[PDB]
Amino acid sequence: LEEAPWPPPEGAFVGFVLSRKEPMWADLLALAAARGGRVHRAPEPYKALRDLKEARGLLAKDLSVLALREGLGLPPGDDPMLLAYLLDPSNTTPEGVARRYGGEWTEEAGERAALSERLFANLWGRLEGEERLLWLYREVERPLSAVLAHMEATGVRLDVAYLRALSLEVAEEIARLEAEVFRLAGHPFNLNSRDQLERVLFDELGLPAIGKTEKTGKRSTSAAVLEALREAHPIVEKILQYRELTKLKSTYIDPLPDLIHPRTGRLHTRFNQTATATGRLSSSDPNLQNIPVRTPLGQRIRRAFIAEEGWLLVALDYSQIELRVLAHLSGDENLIRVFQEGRDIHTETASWMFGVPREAVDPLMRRAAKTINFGVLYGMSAHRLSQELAIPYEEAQAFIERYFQSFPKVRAWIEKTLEEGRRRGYVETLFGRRRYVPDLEARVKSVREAAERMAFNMPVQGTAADLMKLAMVKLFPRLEEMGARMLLQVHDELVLEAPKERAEAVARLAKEVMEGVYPLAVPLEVEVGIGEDWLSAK
DNA sequence: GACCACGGCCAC
DNA sequence: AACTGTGGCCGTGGTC
Ligand SMILES: Nc1ncnc2c1ncn2[C@H]1C[C@H](O)[C@@H](COP(=O)(O)OP(=O)(O)OP(=O)(O)O)O1
Ligand SMILES: [Mg+2]
Ligand SMILES: [Mn+2]
Repeated sequence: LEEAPWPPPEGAFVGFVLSRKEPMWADLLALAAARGGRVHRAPEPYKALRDLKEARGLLAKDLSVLALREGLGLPPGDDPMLLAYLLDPSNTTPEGVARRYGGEWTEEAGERAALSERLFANLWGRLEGEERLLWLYREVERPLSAVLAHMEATGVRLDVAYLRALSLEVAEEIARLEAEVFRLAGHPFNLNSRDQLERVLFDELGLPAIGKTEKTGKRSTSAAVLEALREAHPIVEKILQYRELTKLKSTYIDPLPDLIHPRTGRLHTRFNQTATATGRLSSSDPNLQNIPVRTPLGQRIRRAFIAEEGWLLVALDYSQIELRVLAHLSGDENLIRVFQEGRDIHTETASWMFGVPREAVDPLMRRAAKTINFGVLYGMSAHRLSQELAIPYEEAQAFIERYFQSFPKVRAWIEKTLEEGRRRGYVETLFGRRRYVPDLEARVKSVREAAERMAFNMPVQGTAADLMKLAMVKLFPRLEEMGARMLLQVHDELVLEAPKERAEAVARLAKEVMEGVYPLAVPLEVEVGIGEDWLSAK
């Protein structure tokens, strides 16, 4: 293009280069803008941010987050990544999008600015006539990008000293287990190396191998294999406890305290908006969507996520969300009635599994019932179900048989979804979000049936993800007017931060917004809690 | 140092 | 192990 002087006219597309992927930690190396067949390159990128009224272009949110870090309100606008993502959610990176729609993603701000301009023109053209995708763009994704930027720049408070203390405690317990594993094995080795562990269990000891690994065909040492050997030899039990502790220490307890930001004093994740095949968000650097919650030690870790002094955390989580979505998408009269009566299938399955009254279902039990209910739903095999529940094969077929005959319209919707996917090549959510699934007519059975399971899962998971995104878009401005903050999204859950004297009002309002976001044929029910820490608030 | 594949495992 | 699905991060082992 023709090189013009900074600043650019209003409505220009931005290009920028960061020292590293994380916007809260990145040095803004370069900044440029393109419009009207010209390119503007900024002499000093930080100063030049003040001139922009809007971040418009590829990865707009990332630049908006960095502007918020500097005390500038530079909201993100159009982003060709979002247009490409709605056209085909396999469009996840600028490298691919550029190569697919008319450019090349380089490492220079000016070229990235001119690329953003061209890619928006072409992609906006590809979307002419796709009115449902355009609705999702204007009413969900583009406004959501602004919400995410604020969430990323706000961060979450963490009890650092608490986790440091915990690390030393967990370390001592790890050494006790390690020392005994070595004693039973008769010698020491790297207990973290699954290759070395394989030899010990299956060659040195006489333990039988139950399964092989996918890519390399080694004898597996996964938890499911060890649980099957848990009493065939004691050492296994110690290995399972070792694995749990080292997993939590190396993934959460030790890395997280070192990631507190110096200006904010808080922990900052990234909410990736074009990263999944179903329309879900993802979280990275660090992932705050997989913080432990299941085991007693996991809960000690979750307690480290706390509220600023004078504030409280508010946590909202949809009830049995993808089951309610299934009722609406399938139109099953039997299943609709289950939620109109305020029933809970996870609690029911839990009582069934454990042979105890519903009043005796602890959280750990209901947690296991969810894997069953969603495993069966999305196609688990009878044999595996028998092994997961330690019951004969015949009883497992019957559970799967009962499960689906209770709701006949479900398998009819599954088959309808698959037929539509084979005709058009894609499946879609309630709002029209698409996932292309071409393997539905593959001649290899395993490849075909895998595609099938991915195919009819996406409309359910994706619709639930659509609803949450829409709720976040509606809820955010209401929270600003109350002086509250939106902190995290965990697929079907939101964590907020609110002043203590407005905490109760915020919880009531957020609950209502999330439940009436988009009424379905079944009521959406939301559980909400308030506490000084993330665990207390659920 | 920077990559990567792999097996494994945390959450939804 | 795997006819549940969606993610991201770990250490190991390897290459460059
Ligand atoms: N094991 C799994 N397999 C497949 N999908 C899953 C699995 N676990 C969770 N999901 C999906 C379906 C859930 O509706 C959705 C949100 O998870 P989650 O909130 O834990 O469960 P839930 O909303 O069904 O129950 P709850 O009433 O406890 O909130 O994620
Ligand atoms: Mg949840
Ligand atoms: Mn839920």
